[PDB]
Amino acid sequence: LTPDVRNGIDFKIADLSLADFGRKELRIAEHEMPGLMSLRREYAEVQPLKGARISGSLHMTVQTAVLIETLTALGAEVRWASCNIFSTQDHAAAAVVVGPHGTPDEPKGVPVFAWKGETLEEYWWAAEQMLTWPDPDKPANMILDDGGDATMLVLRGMQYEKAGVVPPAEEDDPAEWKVFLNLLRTRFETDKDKWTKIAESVKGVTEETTTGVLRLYQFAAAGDLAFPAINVNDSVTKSKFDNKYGTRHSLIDGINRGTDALIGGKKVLICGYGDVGKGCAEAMKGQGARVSVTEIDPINALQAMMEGFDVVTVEEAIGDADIVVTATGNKDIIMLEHIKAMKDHAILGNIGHFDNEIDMAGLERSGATRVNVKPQVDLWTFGDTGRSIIVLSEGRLLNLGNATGHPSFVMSNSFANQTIAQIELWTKNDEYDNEVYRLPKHLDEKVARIHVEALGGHLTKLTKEQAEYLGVDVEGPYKPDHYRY
Amino acid sequence: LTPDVRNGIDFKIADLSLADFGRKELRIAEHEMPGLMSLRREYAEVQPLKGARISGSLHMTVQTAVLIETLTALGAEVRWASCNIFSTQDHAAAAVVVGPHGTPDEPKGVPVFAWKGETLEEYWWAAEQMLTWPDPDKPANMILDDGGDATMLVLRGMQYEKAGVVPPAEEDDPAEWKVFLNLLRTRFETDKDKWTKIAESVKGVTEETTTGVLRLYQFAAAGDLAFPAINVNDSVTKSKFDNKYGTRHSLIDGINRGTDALIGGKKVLICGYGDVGKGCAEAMKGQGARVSVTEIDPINALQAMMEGFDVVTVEEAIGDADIVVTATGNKDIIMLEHIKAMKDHAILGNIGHFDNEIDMAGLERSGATRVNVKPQVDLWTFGDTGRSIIVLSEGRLLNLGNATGHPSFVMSNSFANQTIAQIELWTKNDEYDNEVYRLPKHLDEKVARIHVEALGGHLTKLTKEQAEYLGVDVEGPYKPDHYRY
Amino acid sequence: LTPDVRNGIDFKIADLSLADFGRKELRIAEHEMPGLMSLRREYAEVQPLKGARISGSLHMTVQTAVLIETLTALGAEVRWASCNIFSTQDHAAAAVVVGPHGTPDEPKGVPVFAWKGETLEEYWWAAEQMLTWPDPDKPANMILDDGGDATMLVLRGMQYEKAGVVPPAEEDDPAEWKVFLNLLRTRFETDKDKWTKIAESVKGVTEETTTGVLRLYQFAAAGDLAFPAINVNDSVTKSKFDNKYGTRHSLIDGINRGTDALIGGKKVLICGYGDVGKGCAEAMKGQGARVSVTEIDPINALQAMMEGFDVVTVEEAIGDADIVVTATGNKDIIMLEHIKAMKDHAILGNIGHFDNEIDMAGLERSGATRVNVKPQVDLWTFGDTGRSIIVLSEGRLLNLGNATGHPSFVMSNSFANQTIAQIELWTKNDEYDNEVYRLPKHLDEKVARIHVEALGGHLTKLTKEQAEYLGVDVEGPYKPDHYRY
Amino acid sequence: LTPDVRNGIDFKIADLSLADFGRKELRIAEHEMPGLMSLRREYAEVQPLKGARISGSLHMTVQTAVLIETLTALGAEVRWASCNIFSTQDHAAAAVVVGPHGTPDEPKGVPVFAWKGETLEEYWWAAEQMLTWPDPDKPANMILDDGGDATMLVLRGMQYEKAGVVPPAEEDDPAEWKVFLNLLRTRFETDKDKWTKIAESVKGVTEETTTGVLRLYQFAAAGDLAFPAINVNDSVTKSKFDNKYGTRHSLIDGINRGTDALIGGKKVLICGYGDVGKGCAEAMKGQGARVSVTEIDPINALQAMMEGFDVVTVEEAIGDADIVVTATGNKDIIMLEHIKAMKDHAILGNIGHFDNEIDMAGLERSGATRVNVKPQVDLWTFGDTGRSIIVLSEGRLLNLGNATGHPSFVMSNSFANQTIAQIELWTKNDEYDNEVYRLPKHLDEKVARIHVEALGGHLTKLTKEQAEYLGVDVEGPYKPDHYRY
Ligand SMILES: NC(=O)c1ccc[n+]([C@@H]2O[C@H](COP(=O)([O-])OP(=O)(O)OC[C@H]3O[C@@H](n4cnc5c(N)ncnc54)[C@H](O)[C@@H]3O)[C@@H](O)[C@H]2O)c1
Ligand SMILES: NC(=O)c1ccc[n+]([C@@H]2O[C@H](COP(=O)([O-])OP(=O)(O)OC[C@H]3O[C@@H](n4cnc5c(N)ncnc54)[C@H](O)[C@@H]3O)[C@@H](O)[C@H]2O)c1
Ligand SMILES: Nc1ncnc2c1ncn2[C@@H]1CC(CO)C(=O)[C@H]1O
Repeated sequence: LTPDVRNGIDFKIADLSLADFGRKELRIAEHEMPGLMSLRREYAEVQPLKGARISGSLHMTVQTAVLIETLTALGAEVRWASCNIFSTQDHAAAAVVVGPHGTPDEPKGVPVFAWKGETLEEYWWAAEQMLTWPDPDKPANMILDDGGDATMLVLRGMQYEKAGVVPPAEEDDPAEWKVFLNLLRTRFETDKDKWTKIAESVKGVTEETTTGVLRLYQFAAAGDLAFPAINVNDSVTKSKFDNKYGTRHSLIDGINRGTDALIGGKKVLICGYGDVGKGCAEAMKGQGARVSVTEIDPINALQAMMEGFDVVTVEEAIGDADIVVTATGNKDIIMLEHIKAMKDHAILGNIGHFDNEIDMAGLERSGATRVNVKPQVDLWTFGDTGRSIIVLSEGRLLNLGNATGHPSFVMSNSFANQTIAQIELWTKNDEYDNEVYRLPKHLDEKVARIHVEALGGHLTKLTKEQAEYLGVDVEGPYKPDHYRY
Repeated sequence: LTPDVRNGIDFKIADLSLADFGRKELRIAEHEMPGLMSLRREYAEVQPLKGARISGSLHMTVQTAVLIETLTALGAEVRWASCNIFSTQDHAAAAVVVGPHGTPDEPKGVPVFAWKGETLEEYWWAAEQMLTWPDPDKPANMILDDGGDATMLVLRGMQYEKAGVVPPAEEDDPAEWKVFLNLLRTRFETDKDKWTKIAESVKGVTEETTTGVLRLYQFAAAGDLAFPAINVNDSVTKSKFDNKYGTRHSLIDGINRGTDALIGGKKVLICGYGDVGKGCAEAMKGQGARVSVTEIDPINALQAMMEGFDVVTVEEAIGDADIVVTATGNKDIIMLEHIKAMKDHAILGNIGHFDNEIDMAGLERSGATRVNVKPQVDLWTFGDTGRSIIVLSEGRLLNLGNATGHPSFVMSNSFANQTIAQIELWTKNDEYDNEVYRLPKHLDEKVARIHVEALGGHLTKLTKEQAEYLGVDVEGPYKPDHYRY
Repeated sequence: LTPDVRNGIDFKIADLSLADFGRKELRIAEHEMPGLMSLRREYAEVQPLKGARISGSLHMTVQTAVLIETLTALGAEVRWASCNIFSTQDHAAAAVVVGPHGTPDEPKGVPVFAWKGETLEEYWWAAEQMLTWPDPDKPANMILDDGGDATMLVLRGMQYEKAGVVPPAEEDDPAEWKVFLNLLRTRFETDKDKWTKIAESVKGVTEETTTGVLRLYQFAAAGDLAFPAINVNDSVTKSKFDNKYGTRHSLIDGINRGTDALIGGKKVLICGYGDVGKGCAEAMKGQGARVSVTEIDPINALQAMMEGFDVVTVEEAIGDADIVVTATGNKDIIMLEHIKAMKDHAILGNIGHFDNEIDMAGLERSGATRVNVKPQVDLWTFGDTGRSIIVLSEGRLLNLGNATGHPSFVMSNSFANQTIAQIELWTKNDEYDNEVYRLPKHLDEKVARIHVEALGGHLTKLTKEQAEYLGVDVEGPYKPDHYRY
Repeated sequence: LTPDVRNGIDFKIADLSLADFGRKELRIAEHEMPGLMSLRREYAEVQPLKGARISGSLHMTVQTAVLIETLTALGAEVRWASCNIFSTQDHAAAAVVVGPHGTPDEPKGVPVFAWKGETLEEYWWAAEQMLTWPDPDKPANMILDDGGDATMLVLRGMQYEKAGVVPPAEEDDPAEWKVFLNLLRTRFETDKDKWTKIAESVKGVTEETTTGVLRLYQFAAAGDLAFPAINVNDSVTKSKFDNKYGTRHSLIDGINRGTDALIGGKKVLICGYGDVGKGCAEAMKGQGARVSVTEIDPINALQAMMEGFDVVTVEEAIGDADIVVTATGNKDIIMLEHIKAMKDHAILGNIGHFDNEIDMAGLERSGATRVNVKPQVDLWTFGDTGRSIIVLSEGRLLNLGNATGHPSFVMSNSFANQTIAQIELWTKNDEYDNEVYRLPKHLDEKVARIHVEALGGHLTKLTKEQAEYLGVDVEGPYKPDHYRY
């Protein structure tokens, strides 16, 4: 595995000749991303990210391409990889390397190391490529992360360097961990302070998703967070719109392309009822499914029941479920005994960040036989019961695996928030300690306002007396800090 | 007006002979309020509220009666009044005075000053009764408030005593403000220190609703909050359940009893899309309404659009609305000009805490003529256009004015939070400063767990491995502090 | 029991002084009933109902009152009674007897024999009063019927007159059949051809509901239909709108006023998924209920599954239902064995035409004890289990018994169909045989058009080319005769 | 163009090597089509279609593949073509040619003339191939039709042979009409009575869709219906399930794959509110869209209003619509003038049987310019306004053109009906005249029962007393002939 180089740009992608297709969809997406397009306009003169060297680890989609090109319009240099082995849209990756005025023979874009259907070894090689800038005097100085893999590589890397050794993996370790440690160990043989130096160069990280935010909280509580982080997941305009309405769009899209199964009339088990599980349940309910929900949290469980759903355990419900979706951000939700309990020709997938919600290692070592139907759709048969289960995307987040993830208008919210966070952390870096921050409410309301306007909504303007009555400025922010929407 | 006294209990209510009917509905309600019944059992031996003398200002309904009888079961003495002129359920008021083992001839319950259809003057006389305990050496030492009227009475009262004069009112003050000052001004002529003594005796206030919580944040900003306060509105199990799913139930109930108007096929305008407006929109949508929404907050506005509703102004939409509902907690939403814009036989109501959302003073002074249809339903005719508007509850919150407010199972959440807050504030008073607090998450989780259990929900339990992965205890709390559900 | 007579009108109602309150709601209802009002204008000069002496058996509500004064506006003379012992709105009965221009002292309306809370004896008495015109040479010449009770009295009465004997009642016959036969037997002692002469005078019947229609098909198949009948239920604008959307409104209204039980979060069982069951399920779903459905018809069952509802038997679901509603038009749906299986404080009600959907007779003889809570709400308790059930309206149709039935706007559809059917049979009587007929499609479209317009719907007009391509006239009808909508 | 031949099969498909993939999807579909599988078993020994030579014109999808191998399993020979240029799934075509036991090199399936993306020339050539059986001598004896193109070819073809002349194309009128006449006139040169003889030979036709049924009523009314026809569309289990629920599934799938446009928050315009329009509205609403509906029929319009949708004309709503879908079965819905009024990047599509709902010919002549994005997705730009429109599938039914059409479980209803009608007409042919017939109710109930059971629905069985009460047999049918569900 060696990078391709064309016109001084290193990259590794499926097919550069897809760029023309990619560029057409990027141009359509620009129309549906008023959040990103409005920031390009506002900040074009300013060039706020001049001097930034952004290493981004985030699903390489059409929507992420509009994000990358917003960061470049604003002055940044970037290097990119996908944060999932199946989530890259190859036409979009091609268009990013080529750029808006380039061609396949004369590319003018940025380094991308991403393609749909990477191996675990390829996935971590690409991550390192993305994190490794060409000039050893000029390493990465910002991270843009989705799920924390980039942050993990730099932070665990420095840890092993400081300790003089990369540990062995245990044989019972998850495959991906073994792959990951192998990369660190191999690099340690030839370069002894790689990750330490990169960690000292990173000015901040912006983290897009619930799972990665959890991991940041875990680093920070260990005293191991080496630079400022902005939790972009928990922008109101992100968590409450992307995780919820995005999923409401793209869950059924993933299931449609993977299976073409009728959803109406089917028993559907959704595991977890946070923002993700809420959109799942709503999408399924809208299509005529009979939905039940699982939960550990009594508050989220009570919401599920008030929304018309039984709240049940996997053990009691799994045998009746026509479709099973894991939405928890936890591990060990659907174990091999659960999968063996499923009815014949039931569908199983995961829409949480990591594949470990489903016991895929157990199913693979089970003695069940695998028949591939098409990309990211496998029929698994158990010889002892004779029952076959359809598994989507090998357990990896199925909306991006089997379809195209959330729609542009939704990602416009999430990516306007990331762009704002990148701009804040870069230009105002000396206002942040080595802690996890969220964006102020006035910026979340700014992102909302752009999208209401684009949809044709008419906001009401408070009169002077009304603002005084509420104790707010006419221009916001409108809600107290703990307000939950 | 003078109180009635029977068997040493002072009260003022419509009809003590309604006690038998009241008791029946209280007993039914006990079955639908596991949150309150669970607290009675748990704290029965402890008697945590022994010594408390709670002045309660809160809609005197069946649900409130079960709350009162929880506080007395747990050791408190109470005196009660309603926080709205139209919200009392007379049978429930009678049952509280009589108590579970009393009769109308031998009552064994608590002082209540409340009936449906109070005048403004009577409303404020009753609050004064409720706040004035019989032994001058043993004044109120706890307030339980809904909308802040009791708290306002004590704090403005003490303010004017400290100043040595009660302000005169301006001719352009609302009627209710004039009434309120008249009360304080009258009492100050014969008792110069009444409210100061009460204010010093009060060890804390618990506050049930958004409007009241705002007024608390406004007092604490002014240097003027004399005792700790718990913000019960913003327990997750209150705001996200009472304000939303409560209103989903009781908005259409109030409209039904008042008008029997078909909702399917009608255009409905909901002003505000916070928790209350969300419930409103959801109920109306479920009945086949064509719902549009008004908002000042682009985040809430963007949620409304994502839920299938146009976001519009009162100015553009008012002429087309079959039904108009204010849900803002703000004032001056529907002014005289808007009411005159409304189509013939359109319906107008408020479900926010105070009647000032609608310009009732302007309508009553306008020269429109009023025909009363039935209690809390009035038909107003404008002579110049010839159009008639149906107004519900004279602008007072219509769910409680035209119907019975939220159902028992919902109030059980709110009132379990209220009871917990009373217990915490009473038994641990020294741990609190003169600030607004919210309950810790683990107590909101406790409340939710009781109700999930009661409905037949089955919670999943985290393994030690899962809990470690998530950074949580197996027993909660399960979410970070800023989690919005 | 003896009729009152006042100013030349015989009647028996609760209270004439309710006339003013009734008249206000009648005038409000007129605005919500453009189907009826349009007909009054269209047929004002024509007087198509001159000569007609109409005996109506139909729930004496505000809506029926506007139907009555439409019939009189078009020339008819009427006599009225209700078709249910709990469905009369006493204020509407008073306004009908009084008239738009009468007073309680000098009434100028029509004979009404109806009040809320009739006994079975009083009910059948009133139905005889309604079918018995004062001049014996001018008997009833038309029937307007709901449930088929008036038609049954006339046709059975004649049958027993011809047989020379009214047969004794069987011991295990329902209480009401015993009362119905008493009425006939007692009248037959003194008047040997009363019902023959009325049945010979009746030119036609119009039947407004599914149950009455079934009985008309039954009479006609025995060769006992003495006059032509119009099936008004099966007009598209009746069945698809009244039975379905009317019920979506009034089912939850009845349950609210009777119990104030939270619907969200609760398990609800609907028996039957015809138009009524469909309306029930949708209402319940819209409020956050977890709905299951029972059915004998696999077509209606498949629809319910496609609509997100488990299809289940009474036996499997009864134990866990919080609310149970029967909507089948059939008998013996919830038997005593089921009621004994129900959970503590579960709610039981019927919304089909007759109370025999529920085994009330079994419950009354079971040894369960009854506590009345308020009118049409009874708590029944089994000492053996200690569990209690709330029964609504003694198993009588709960929407009209616990609330006000369907809203004016919906009833406007049904009652325009009935007015048109009355006109058609009266004026074109010799065009009909003694069979059951449905109105022609263009008259259904006519009724629909009126209400689309009233709601602000904008119809598109076919071009000449389009209408030719579809094979229809620009003015309709637009659908083939078997079209199901 | 010339058919391929391998191993005694003539065919014309994209690629035989796609058989393996096709066969996997076919085996998955068999599990989702219990209506078809139940019929294979029921009639396996009987072989009811022995002797039938069926010419089927129907979208060549995985579902139709399972119907084809049902017909052959039952003793028929078949020849197949798709009824739309874009709706063929190429891998299903290959699996049908190859058969369940053949190889790409020695196929053991049946003749198929179909690929995704035919020209109008190719479509009509394929239609002729499908209708022309190899033995002179032994021509088609059964037609299975969808849209009525096959029937039109046979019946109009005969009409010109009786006249002795195929008329001139003309300068204008549709481009497709020209192709159709061209094909006929070319054949008339060499074979003077081809179509007369095929028509004489055809015993009956089964017609799958509303549009083709309308065209049958048009032929029959002319007196030109040459053989018996079964109207399959209007089986209750077809129209109320396929047209409504299948569309609810496949409309958003089409739009998703074509555009990935967010549906939530967008204004959507659905033209027509019959079964397809119903399903369209419901899908969009479930995804959070703001839906409006157009109609010519006041009954259907009144339904849409009661379902929460404004009823509007194209002219009033076109300017603000984000997405526009035609679902009428009529022509000239969205004319060029409308397309010019649409907003920038609005999406336009048709889901009715034919493309003429949308003025494609006017668009193509208007001077707007087309950029192809990917197959069945075109961006058209008007240089005068600078605004662009996305058009799906060149205005052909978008669900099959941009995705996969309705799911197998849905198609299992329609295709069980089709198979049954084919058995009825083939085995009981002498009992039918040259008229349009619908299947009896018991057969509809039969189909629904299979799917209810498949989904785990549990029907209740009437007692003998209940069935007596309703006037029905325990085994059904349960409803009167005119019942609308
Ligand atoms: N009747 C009841 O049973 C009941 C139940 C709960 C709460 N309440 C009361 O309801 C009110 C609202 O409560 P909430 O929890 O929804 O509060 P909230 O703050 O969540 O929602 C109010 C919304 O109104 C909007 N708003 C403010 N001024 C406006 C204006 N001029 N026009 C349009 N929108 C505007 C705000 O942007 C906000 O999102 C408060 O008065 C509260 O005490 C009543
Ligand atoms: N794409 C698919 O998978 C699919 C499935 C089933 C049916 N169809 C096709 O869809 C079309 C519609 O089918 P249907 O079963 O809903 O028919 P339908 O007759 O039940 O409904 C069509 C509706 O269009 C309305 N309409 C007609 N002309 C109109 C106009 N100018 N403006 C506004 N509204 C108008 C009619 O009043 C009618 O109610 C037919 O072509 C049918 O063959 C397609
Ligand atoms: N039945 C009911 N009993 C008592 N309180 C009720 C009821 N229904 C709603 N509420 C209150 C009213 C309010 C604003 O004043 C709230 O916040 C609530 O929770």
